[PDB]
Amino acid sequence: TTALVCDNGSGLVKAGFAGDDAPRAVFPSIVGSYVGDEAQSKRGILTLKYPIEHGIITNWDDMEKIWHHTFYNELRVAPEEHPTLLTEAPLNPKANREKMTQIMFETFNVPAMYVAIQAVLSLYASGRTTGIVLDSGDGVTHNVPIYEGYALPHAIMRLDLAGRDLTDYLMKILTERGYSFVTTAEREIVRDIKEKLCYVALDFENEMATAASSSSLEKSYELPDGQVITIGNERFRCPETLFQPSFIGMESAGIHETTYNSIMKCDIDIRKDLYANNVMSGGTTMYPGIADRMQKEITALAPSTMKIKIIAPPERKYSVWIGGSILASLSTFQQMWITKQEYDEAGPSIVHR
Amino acid sequence: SLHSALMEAIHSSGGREKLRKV
Ligand SMILES: Nc1ncnc2c1ncn2[C@@H]1O[C@H](COP(=O)(O)OP(=O)(O)OP(=O)(O)O)[C@@H](O)[C@H]1O
Ligand SMILES: [Ca+2]
Ligand SMILES: [Ca+2]
Repeated sequence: TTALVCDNGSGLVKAGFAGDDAPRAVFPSIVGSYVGDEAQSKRGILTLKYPIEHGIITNWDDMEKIWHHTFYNELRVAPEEHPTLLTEAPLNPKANREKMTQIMFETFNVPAMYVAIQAVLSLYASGRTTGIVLDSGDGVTHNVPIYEGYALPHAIMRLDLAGRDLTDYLMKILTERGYSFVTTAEREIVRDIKEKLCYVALDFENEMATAASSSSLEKSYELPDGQVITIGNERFRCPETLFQPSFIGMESAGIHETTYNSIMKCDIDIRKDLYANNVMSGGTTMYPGIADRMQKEITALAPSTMKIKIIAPPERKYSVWIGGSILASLSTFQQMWITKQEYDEAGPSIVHR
Repeated sequence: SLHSALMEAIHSSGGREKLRKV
């Protein structure tokens, strides 16, 4: 009777047991029918679908296959015996939350459940209840100002530019450099290069000048066939897209500006706390040097006297899940679960409290 | 209020340090 925590992302599913310091099951949010890694390997005879797009569940039959694979194949637990905490994207439509609740109680027969906003869990993971979260994963990036556990709806910013977009861009600039990555197998390799050799430059223009004059910024990545992939400015030009979305033809402002615009859409009286509590969350915030860059970009945009602070935990690839593990195992939260009796009697709309 | 109590728990929870290592 230990609570389960399932954090469903656009690209990855993070599942585990409330109380653990990390999720035991992490696998691709893909359905081929095959789910996860099995579908990724046997892709030739199968067509792969992502049931979650830009953090929103858009395919319920496939999403059901993913929860089934999570409970029985990966965690090998009986859903009927465990309160289950799920996560959702900010601004998730009401109809989505109800469908999520209906499937958990009618298809998996959970005894209790809860739906928490992903960014809010990240804030908790860092011991905070007020602050602004930069949550960037594989499909979507969000700026979420939070006041004592409540996400300020009018200040939430959504940006459809995340890890997958940076992977596509890396594939393109690598080809413009001489290498050629087209097949999907070559995409999984480029994704691995991105996560292993990429970083955010403090000064992009100067880094570009430094890369063109010397080879000190060059790193090598060897493929199994013996080919050595050496890259210079591609290391920082890829994640630079976060601050200059125009690199991939997007008119939106960088993540530093969406953070500022979000803070400016909040009451002037809460901006001070937000500036001092920038929590970075998601796999796309793992690039070395991103924290120092945000510190610099935000300082240039905020009042000169403003105290800026960027919090980038080393475990931010799973901050959402960690925050949920903490939440669901606290004693003060045990009376916040939606019970089966409430659902059995009032139905799926009971999720709106 | 439990909400104030919940906010208190998160601040005094200790974070990831109080979770079982896997
Ligand atoms: N060290 C790293 N450097 C850069 N990117 C990374 C690193 N580790 C993971 N990523 C990227 O993070 C992404 C997955 O992160 P995460 O699990 O937070 O996203 P998600 O929840 O699946 O998607 P979303 O939150 O956008 O719906 C992938 O694009 C992956 O390539
Ligand atoms: Ca996520
Ligand atoms: Ca005011």
